Amino acid sequence: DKNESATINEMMKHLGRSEGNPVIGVFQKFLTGHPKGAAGAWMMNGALQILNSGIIPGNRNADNVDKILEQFEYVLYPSKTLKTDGVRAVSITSFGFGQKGGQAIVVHPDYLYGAITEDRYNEYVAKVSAREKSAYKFFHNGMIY
Amino acid sequence: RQQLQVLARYLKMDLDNGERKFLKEKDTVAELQAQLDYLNAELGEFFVNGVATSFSRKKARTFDSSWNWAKQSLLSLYFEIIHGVLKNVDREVVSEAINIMNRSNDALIKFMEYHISNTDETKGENYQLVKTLGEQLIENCKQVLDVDPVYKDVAKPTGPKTAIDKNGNITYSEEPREKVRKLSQYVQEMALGGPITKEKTVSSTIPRETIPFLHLRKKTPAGDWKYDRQLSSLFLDGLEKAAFNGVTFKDKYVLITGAGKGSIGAEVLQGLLQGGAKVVVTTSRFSKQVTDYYQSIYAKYGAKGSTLIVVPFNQGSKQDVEALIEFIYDTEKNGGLGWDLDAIIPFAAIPEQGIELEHIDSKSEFAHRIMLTNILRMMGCVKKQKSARGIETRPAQVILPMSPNHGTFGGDGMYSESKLSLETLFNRWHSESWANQLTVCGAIIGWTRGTGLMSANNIIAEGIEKMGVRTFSQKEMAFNLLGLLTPEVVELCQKSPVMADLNGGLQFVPELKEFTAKLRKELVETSEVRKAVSIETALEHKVVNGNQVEIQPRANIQLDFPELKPYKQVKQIAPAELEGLLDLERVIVVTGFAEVGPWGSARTRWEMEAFGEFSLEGCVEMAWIMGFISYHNGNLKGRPYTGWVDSKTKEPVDDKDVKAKYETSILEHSGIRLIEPELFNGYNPEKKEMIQEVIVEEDLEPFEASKETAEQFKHQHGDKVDIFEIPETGEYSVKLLKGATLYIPKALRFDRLVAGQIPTGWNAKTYGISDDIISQVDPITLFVLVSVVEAFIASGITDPYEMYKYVHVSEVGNCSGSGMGGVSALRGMFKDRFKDEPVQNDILQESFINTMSAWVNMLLISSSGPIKTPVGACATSVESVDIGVETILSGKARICIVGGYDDFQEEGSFEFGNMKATSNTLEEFEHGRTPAEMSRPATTTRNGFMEAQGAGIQIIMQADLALKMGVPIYGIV
Amino acid sequence: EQGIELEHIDSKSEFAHRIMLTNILRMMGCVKKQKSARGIETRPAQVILPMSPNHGTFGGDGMYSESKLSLETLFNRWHSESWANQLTVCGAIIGW
Amino acid sequence: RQQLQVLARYLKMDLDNGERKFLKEKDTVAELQAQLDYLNAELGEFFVN
Amino acid sequence: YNPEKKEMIQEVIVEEDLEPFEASKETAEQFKHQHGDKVDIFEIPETGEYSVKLLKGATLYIPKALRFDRLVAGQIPTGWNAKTYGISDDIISQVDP
Amino acid sequence: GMFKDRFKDEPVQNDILQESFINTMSAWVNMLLISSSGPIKTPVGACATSVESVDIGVETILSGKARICIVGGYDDFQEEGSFEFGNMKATSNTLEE
Ligand SMILES: NC(=O)C1=CN([C@@H]2O[C@H](COP(=O)(O)OP(=O)(O)OC[C@H]3O[C@@H](n4cnc5c(N)ncnc54)[C@H](OP(=O)(O)O)[C@@H]3O)[C@@H](O)[C@H]2O)C=CC1
Repeated sequence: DKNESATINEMMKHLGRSEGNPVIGVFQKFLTGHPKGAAGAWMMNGALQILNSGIIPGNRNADNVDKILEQFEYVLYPSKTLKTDGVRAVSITSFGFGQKGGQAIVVHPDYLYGAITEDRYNEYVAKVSAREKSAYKFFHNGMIY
Repeated sequence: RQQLQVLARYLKMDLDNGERKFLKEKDTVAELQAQLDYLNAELGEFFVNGVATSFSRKKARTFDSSWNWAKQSLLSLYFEIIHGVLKNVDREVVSEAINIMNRSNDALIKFMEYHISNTDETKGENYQLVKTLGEQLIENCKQVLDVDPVYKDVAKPTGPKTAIDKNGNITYSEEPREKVRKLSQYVQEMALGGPITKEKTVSSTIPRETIPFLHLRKKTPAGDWKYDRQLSSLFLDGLEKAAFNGVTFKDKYVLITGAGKGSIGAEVLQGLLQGGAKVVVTTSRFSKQVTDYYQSIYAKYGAKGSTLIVVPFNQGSKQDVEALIEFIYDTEKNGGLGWDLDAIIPFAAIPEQGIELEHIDSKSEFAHRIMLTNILRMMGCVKKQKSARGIETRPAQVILPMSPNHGTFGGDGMYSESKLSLETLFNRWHSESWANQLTVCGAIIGWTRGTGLMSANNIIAEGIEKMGVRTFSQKEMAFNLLGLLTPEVVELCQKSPVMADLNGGLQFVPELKEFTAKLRKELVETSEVRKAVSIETALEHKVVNGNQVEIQPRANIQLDFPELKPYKQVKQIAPAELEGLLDLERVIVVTGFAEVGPWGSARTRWEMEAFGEFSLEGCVEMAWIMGFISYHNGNLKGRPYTGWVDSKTKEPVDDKDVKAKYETSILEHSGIRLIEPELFNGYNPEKKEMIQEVIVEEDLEPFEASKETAEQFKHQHGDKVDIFEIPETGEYSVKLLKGATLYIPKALRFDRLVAGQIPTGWNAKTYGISDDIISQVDPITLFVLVSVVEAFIASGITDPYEMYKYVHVSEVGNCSGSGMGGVSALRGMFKDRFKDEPVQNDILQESFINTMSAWVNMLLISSSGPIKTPVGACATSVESVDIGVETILSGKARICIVGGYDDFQEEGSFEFGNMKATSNTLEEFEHGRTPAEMSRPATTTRNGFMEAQGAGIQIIMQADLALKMGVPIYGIV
Repeated sequence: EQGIELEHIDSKSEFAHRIMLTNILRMMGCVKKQKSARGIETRPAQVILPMSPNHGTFGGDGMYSESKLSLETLFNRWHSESWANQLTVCGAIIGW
Repeated sequence: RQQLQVLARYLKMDLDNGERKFLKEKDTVAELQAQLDYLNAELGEFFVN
Repeated sequence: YNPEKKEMIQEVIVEEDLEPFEASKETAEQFKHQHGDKVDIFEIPETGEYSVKLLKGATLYIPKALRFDRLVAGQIPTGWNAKTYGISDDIISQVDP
Repeated sequence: GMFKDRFKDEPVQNDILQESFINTMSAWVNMLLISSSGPIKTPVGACATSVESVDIGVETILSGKARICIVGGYDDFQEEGSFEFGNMKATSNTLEE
């Protein structure tokens, strides 16, 4: 936890993040524990859910944030869920035994649509809506049977 | 028997020694039991069980990270205002802004300034409002950077209100008071007094010949305590200042007992923390719920420089009292706090109801101990700690909770005896030698609505007030008490004991017991009469004249595809120059995802993560996952039925009833919890099997075996075993000899007892996986198969072959991986085979990290695309994403399955414990932690990770293909 | 109880408190129960309470003053409870 | 000793029964003594006696 | 490892009490925890060790040997040693071959 | 070590678990020789591991994430794997040979 906070803090410092604008930390493992290889995938799922809902879950087991982490000004450690008006990008980091460090950045899907024309977007929307209705039908049939 | 006796005598072995010793021991047991029975007959069960210790130093919980909670509060306020939840600057908003000012520093100012300068006021009125309110808040916070935090209550005062409906229903409400809408106005009201209390600063307004509702008393030469105008003026001026400017408790160390939720002490504690105090708060019900309650109190009210220490405590135990004070005064190197107390607030008490003089028994004696004897012991312990260190100039102010009614109501056991006995301290302060270490502040507490000691009387408070007397809310009484911690009253107490009358003129009502009983009977009678009359009128109507449909929710589980806006808004979000600038074959997007984990699927895990509890759809999904409920369509007990039935009893279950029926068991068998051996092939960390090699000292008794087995034994042992055919049957006798090696099972206690486990009852058959597969593959593979299928459902792809209508079979990849693969198959090969257990012949293939992906392709996908399986320990999933993105961008695939998975098994847990990577569960118990709090990232006390199990999968693909296929896009990688 | 100041209050002072207050209340209660089990309502027992005029004024007496001051609740409990027909209260403030 | 053991096994007599029962009783004695010690630490010798 | 004599373990239920054998107190308690009432452990007053006596019905494991029919492999040349290449023995004792 | 030697209470180093990971070999290579902070993608491809490794290294270099890569493969021979390969009848029976 110390290593990772320091790393994210230096990343932000070097890249000229605005002072007073810390990144909001999410620590999903408080609830699920540590799978040894599925961890990043669970985080990726959480990050997509965050992006599409705008809701940032709080670390409910963060009773007392360690004092040594106060030095990292670009990181915030919430203990309760926050309903924002929009999350535009999420960072995912993981550190594995054997010097396995990794990072991924996921961006809000709505930025994709700015790249296409209106007609293409509208045809996509129609196709997606039809597919979603079929998926619901299949899901509930498969669930009950 | 005679031959055995002869041998025993020859060997000098007394065959009856053990029985003799046992009979002596049984006599000793009877003696000790008689002593214990006598003590239980003298003291009673309640007392004996109640003096059990609760306090231990390792269970203390510290809260001091106000530097972080302030930014959390700011953000919560900011987004609530942006969302219209808070439309007006009501008292709660003002209180929040006060708590933010109490934690203000330069970094917080930068935080607020950044977030306000970057608020776009053009996006509707809520944004302009947040910008204006933020600018005011910033200006206020800049003023108090170097100023001490203050306790300052801004709540609207409330009075009692009881109403009786037409049908005689009794309801009590705390309505705001019409004339008093601030605490300053409240202090003015108190200073005025009333007709019943009749015989520049607020104290100028105290009328001639009337007693204020709150006042101090001075002891006369004859030794009676009488109202003193000057001292009361001091007290009321202090209260006036507190109401207007607030009051700081910086550098004050305080111990408070009896401050649980719903008590006056809880309000006193929050006031103390608002003013910057260092507070130790005790509790007789130490639990996760109580520690979370205090954590939230600190996060809300803890000002800069304030600390809260929560300890378990039984004030009824003298060893607890002594250990608690010792802990407070011990140096930190010695495991204590290193504090010196400036105040003790011993408000702990237990209820005595219906205990009249003749019922006084064990419980009343124990309550007397708590509320008087051990309070004197706590004072004594503090006096000894202070004197052992030669501290003579830092006295601790003791705020004694005194009562104005001694024996006036009856039925309260020894409550009144305890309360009246506390009053001796006023004189003992002068007659003994502890006055330099302790001061005495007696608070005669008045009628306080809402406590465990007075709640049953809220309904007559209005009539009592009609008599011209004042009852108090707990917030008001806490404000009164905190008035006794101001510097002026503190100096006054150091001069001589002070007695504060916070009774609101109730002492002027004569025959109080009869008056309150009359009020209560009036109300009860009115209620009962009205109810009876209404019932009879209704029945008469129903006989003379003779003889709404409600709809229950049904769970409607949604897939939750991303919402798609109109092209106009979506065009507004990204730069106008982005159109046609990007090669959408080079943009990777996530079109579906899924997981199998300790909280079920990704839908239920997210509900638990974001909201802390399950909706109806989440509860039904968890019940179905865990096998509690199953669907039925047909005749059930003859009648047709379509819906959920209990899986075991087959009785119908309505969706609305799923929570009540199952939620408690769902929560008990989900998430981080004690390891359940049935989920891990009988693995029990409390009894871990081992084998110990022992050299045989004497020949064994022969045992039978088949010829092949016997030859294997002979091959192993050589001449240290004898095998002989049995002519009759053809079997063999096996006789191990001296010097032969043997293995004796022994058991070990392991201290890792908790893990994140997939919910009990989870079964791949529920998802539709046949049992030939289930018996073939390692369990991790079942987690992956379910996750891949669900991920494709989240992508809207129900038949994976649909992929081949858009891409070639060489363009669908699988880049998912694992840290360890099929560890259960590894156990098979390395242990089960070593013990000659039945192990499937192809077990080895089922252990490979890449076999999970092989089965995914062999059962669902049928692609001939890239297959790159990473192994990255705990970063496997991120490595998997990196590889899948590289594969798609290299043109080798247009769709990829990425993700990760791992299982939990005995050997890995033991080895993680040997490396000390995971949290020791016995140590966690020693600190009072339950399984649901052992995973606490980023906290002061974190000490090891919690092991879990499951799988997570995502589908990624080129954005161009995703658009063409019309699959949902959840994010861009 | 001699030389027992506030910080010395221990086993002996707790036992003395039991004798001089708690078990006096228990003795009153026992008499009340015996009288009521036999329906005796017109023959009250006068309890002569040994009270003290100095509560905490001298110090060093353990819980003596607490016991003595606590006995004074009975003046009011006689009126607030249901044992007044079986017991009466006569408080004697004994002098030097 | 070996002959005595053979006889004891033939007679089905457990030579260690008494010691087993005694060790259990000694555990019980320790439990009760711990309870009494706790009451004496909470109440003090003067009160208890 | 010798493929001609491959070690295995066979579970056998004890038919008659074993001869007592000595063990340290912790080991004896582990045996008692495993076997419950099918073992008797008694402190030896003189030394503080314990006697362990397995009883009828207790489980035991008897080594047995198996002949495997894979006897040949491509092996790195006999005498190959990482020290010859310069790898220190702290590494050699730390890592897997 | 973990599955058998520990089960028999043999002396096994406390960090044995880290030494079993497929990616620990590459971790030691970096920790003793290379000291890079470049990509580390460890494939597991049974008998096609080395070819998968080449594919990944080429993709990594062509993606611009690295300009040099160590590729290749490795595996050991031990008793349990030999037995299991014989049970699957993948290897040649030596007695038959
Ligand atoms: N209510 C009123 O109007 C008046 C109150 N008082 C006095 O003021 C004090 C305040 O209590 P009040 O606010 O009324 O609410 P309560 O009297 O209900 O509060 C007492 C608290 O003590 C704690 N407690 C109980 N047993 C123990 C124990 N063995 N060890 C440690 N703590 C224990 C409980 O909290 P938890 O279970 O959370 O630990 C409980 O909430 C009392 O002493 C009372 O006699 C005097 C006059 C009037």
